[PDB]
Amino acid sequence: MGHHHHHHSHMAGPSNVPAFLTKLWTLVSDPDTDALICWSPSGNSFHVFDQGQFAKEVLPKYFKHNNMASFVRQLNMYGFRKVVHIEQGGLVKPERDDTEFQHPCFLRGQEQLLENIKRKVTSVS
Repeated sequence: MGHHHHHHSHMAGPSNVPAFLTKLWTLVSDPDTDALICWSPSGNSFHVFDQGQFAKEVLPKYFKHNNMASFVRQLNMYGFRKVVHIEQGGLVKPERDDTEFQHPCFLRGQEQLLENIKRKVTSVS
């Protein structure tokens, strides 16, 4: 049953999700890495904790880099918005960043909407 056909221009159907979002969605869902990246109650977004530690172990584990700015940059091309729920300043609030990336085509039980989340056709779609 050939759903995978050659030359997918701007198509979506047989897992046209880029490798980044494929790792990412499962990363948020993963119980080991849940400590440093966990989904919001709705499942439409995800939070990232300890930017330095996450970038140190989690990023070279799922992705092929340790730099966090690279991870965030991909998401800006995917249309995700950064929302920080920790008011970072002279407060007694926890010693971590709350880094929530939100997207309407990113749901916790919708892998087929990750290939509706596109970066560009001039590279991997």
